[PDB]
Parts: sequence; structure tokens; C-alpha cells
Amino acid sequence: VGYMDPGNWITSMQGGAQYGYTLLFVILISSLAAMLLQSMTVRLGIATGKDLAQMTRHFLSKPVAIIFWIIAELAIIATDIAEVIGSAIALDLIFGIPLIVGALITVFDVFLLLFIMRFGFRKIEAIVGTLIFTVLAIFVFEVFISSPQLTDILNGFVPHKEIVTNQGILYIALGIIGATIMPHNLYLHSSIVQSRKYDRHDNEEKAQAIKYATIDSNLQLSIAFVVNCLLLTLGAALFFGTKTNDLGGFYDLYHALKTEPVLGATLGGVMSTLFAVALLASGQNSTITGTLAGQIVMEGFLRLSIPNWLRRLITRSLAVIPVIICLIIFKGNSEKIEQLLVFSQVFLSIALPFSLIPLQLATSNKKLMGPFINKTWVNIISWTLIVILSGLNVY
Amino acid sequence: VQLQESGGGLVQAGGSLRLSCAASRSIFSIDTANWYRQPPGMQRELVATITRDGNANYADSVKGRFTISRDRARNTVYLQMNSLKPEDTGVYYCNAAIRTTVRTSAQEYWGQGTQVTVSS
Ligand SMILES: [Mn+2]
Repeated sequence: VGYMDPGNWITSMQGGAQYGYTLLFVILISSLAAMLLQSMTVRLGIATGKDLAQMTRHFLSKPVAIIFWIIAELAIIATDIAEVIGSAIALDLIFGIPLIVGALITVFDVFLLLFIMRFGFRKIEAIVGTLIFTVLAIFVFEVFISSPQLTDILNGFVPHKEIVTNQGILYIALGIIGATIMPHNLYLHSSIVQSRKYDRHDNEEKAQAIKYATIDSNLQLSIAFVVNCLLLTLGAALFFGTKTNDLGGFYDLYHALKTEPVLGATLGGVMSTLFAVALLASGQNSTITGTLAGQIVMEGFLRLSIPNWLRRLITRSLAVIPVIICLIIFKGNSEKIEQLLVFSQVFLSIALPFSLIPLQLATSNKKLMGPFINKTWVNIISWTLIVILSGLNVY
Repeated sequence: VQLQESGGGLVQAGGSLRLSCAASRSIFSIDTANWYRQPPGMQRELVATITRDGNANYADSVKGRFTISRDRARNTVYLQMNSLKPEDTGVYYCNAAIRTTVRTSAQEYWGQGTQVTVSS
């Protein structure tokens, strides 16, 4: 949930394959923004009674509470779309099943996870763990001609001009942040953190619970930062500065690994296959975490209760439709379904202000709340400024 | 690296066929592809053309019936031939711009044609 996310891969890799090491700042500043924003939700959940979804509901009337629910629920679907595309592409590379058919299979991948269920819930992740590590080892190995400072000269050391000027870099920049700061994790983390061991009503030493939770929230977020940098490096190394200007999608990475000279042919074919299985593996883990988050949002805003398997079906059904419509319109174009993938993360950018602002208001009222709301207010205004600028410059 | 063709053969008018254009070894990308044909006693004719961005165009004699497409996963260019007429009979060739690796310059490749016979 940060490195096994196809939304993270496609944005970072095309962010390097098209614009070099420029967007490395955006990775850093968003990963840092994620650390801080997640810590606020952690506090919000442990301090106040319950999570962000119901907290937002307590301040809004039902009409505007549904509008907030709509925006939030769409962000959950947008993430699911990312998995649908990711799994469809994976099935196309491995089994040769066309994207239009693969997307249809994703409705019943839910059913496939129960086939994995009775084979060890620990047994399989160990294979996936080695799978991810092996694939990541390939990616690390696939980094040559690496200038030890040309990274730095744009990594963190911000070239803040093109990042906001032309739509191209700005578009990917929004996708990168939206994929690293996922709006549905704010609602999820603000409730799952209340499962830790501490006295609910009276004891304030639950700051210890916040202590552990924030440290854990910064650990995995650091790894996500490393991977995103590792993946942007990968795309830049392989596809950036080319005469043909490859966008650098999953298909490009597949044939880059499969046709890498030093990597051989038969050996290179294994690497590409392992990547495809890892891409498939990136899906089924994401849908479980996304389903629990959907429960919180719906029960928080609408105060409506339906079983997870049902909402897992409804959310998936709604996610496959725009994927299929996209495949029908552009006649199954693989580069076009990857644009929908990137766009799904750019939408997460649009939905963020509707989640960050309520998080802000709660964090400035009831005890144990933060000293400088300064670092958090400049984030929202600069955020809505950009998503509207892009939202207007395109339109 | 050689361009290999398949999927042809014998079929009745009204039937359909699907030609396959792949390379002998692993390729990074087929940037451009052309499907030529040559009926008995006639000239070599361009039938289908697919571009890098995916757009395609067909001869007026074959448009609406033929469909060229790229399988990015397997780097294969297909020619879906539907509602075949007896005059579609001939030898079909595959011209394609193969890119061996990512940064390798795009070379032009041809291939030994395959026989397509629409009978009766
Ligand atoms: Mn993500």
C-alpha cells in the first residue's frame, strides 16, 4: 500500500521517462506532506472519539455531507480503476488476455482471492514478498549511466518553473502527489489507529499510541519515497532522452526488460514476466485495503451499513465501466488505458481539498492538537491553486 | 532478426482470416507496420497501414472489411480480414519498422509473403 500500488508506478516512471529527474522534488515534497498529514489523522482518531468521515459529518448538513461523500466515494473508485487497469494489463502480458476481457475478469478477482484464501494467508505473501524484492532488485540493477549529482540537482533541489508552467510536467506532478497522498487513507487511518491499546475516555497517555502510530506512518512512507525515486530513476534511465520519446508505461518497461542487452534473452524474459506477476500482485492487496476504507466513508457520511462483499462488488462494478468505455472508444489502445491510469491519480488530487480542509478544522479545536497549522494551510491553498490552474488551463 | 508471417490459408467467400506479423526474436517495439498484397497478374498493392500512435488507414477496396492492429504485449501486427472476396486472393507481405532495443534506431524490415486463397 505505497509500493504495491500501480498508481504510484505509472506516475513516477512516466514522470522520469518524459521529464527526467525534474519531478523528484514533487516526490519528496509530497512524501513529506503525506507524513505530516497522516500524523494529523492519527492524532484526530486517537484524541477525538472517532474518525474523519463521521467528524466531517458532524459539522455538515446532510446535503453538503452527501456532496463530500460523493467526492470521497469517487476517490475510492478512482483507486479501484487503477487496480482494474493494472490487473488487466498484467493478464494481457502473462496470459495474452485482451484488456477488454481482462477488465471483465476483475469483477470476479474478488472470487479468486478466496481461492488464494485456502492456501495460507501467510504462505502466499512470502512468495509475493520475494516477488516484489526480486523485481525491485531488477529495477535497482537496471540503473546504469547514473550521474550521482544530476539526480540531486533536481531531486529536492527544486526547478520550480516547468513543474508549474507547462501542463505536461504539471499533470504528472498532480498524479504523483495524488498517488502518494491518497484521500482514502486519511479516512482509513483515522479509524484503524483507534484499535491500538489505550484507555478511551480518561487517559491522555494515548499520546504513546500516537507515538508508535506516527513512527509506523513515517516508516512505510519513507519506503514509498525510496521506491518512487527508484522508479522515476528507472523510467528516466530507460526511456528519457530518446529519439522516439516513449512515454514509459508498463508495456515499455516490459519490453525494455525483455530486450535488455546485458540481461540476455531468456533471462530477460524471466525478469519481464516476474514484473507482470508483481503487477498482478499489486492489485489484489490494494482492493482489500480500499474496501475497508469505503466502509468508514459510507458509515461516516451517510450512516448506512452494507456488508463489505457487497460494496466490494458495487465499487468494482463502477470502476470497470470507465475502463471498458475507454477500451471501446480507443479500440483497446494500450497507451490510452494507461492515460486513464494516470488520470485516476490526478483525480485523487482534485478530491484532496475536500478531505484536507475538514482534517484541518478538527485539528484546530479539541485538545492535543498541533502548534503550527501554518505548514498545513499553505499546503491546501497551494494545492487548490494548482488543481484549479490545471483544471482551467486544460478547459 | 527476421519478420515472420502466418494466419493465412484457404477460406470461402464471406469467411474471415487473421494474419500475424511477428519477429524471429524479442523486439522492443514495432513503431510502424504495412500490409501489402499482390493478386495474380496485378501490381503490389498497399492494403493496411498502422502508425505509432495507433491510428490506421485502409485501401478503398478493403476499408470497412479489413482491420490492422498492434498487439503491444507480443509486438505483433494483425490484419483482421472479414467478408473476404475472391479478388482478395494473392500473396500478402508485411512491412514493419522494428526497433530492436529502446535506443536502437528503427530499421525497416520485409518478409516472405503468405498465401491467401479465397475460393468460389
Ligand atoms: Mn498510491
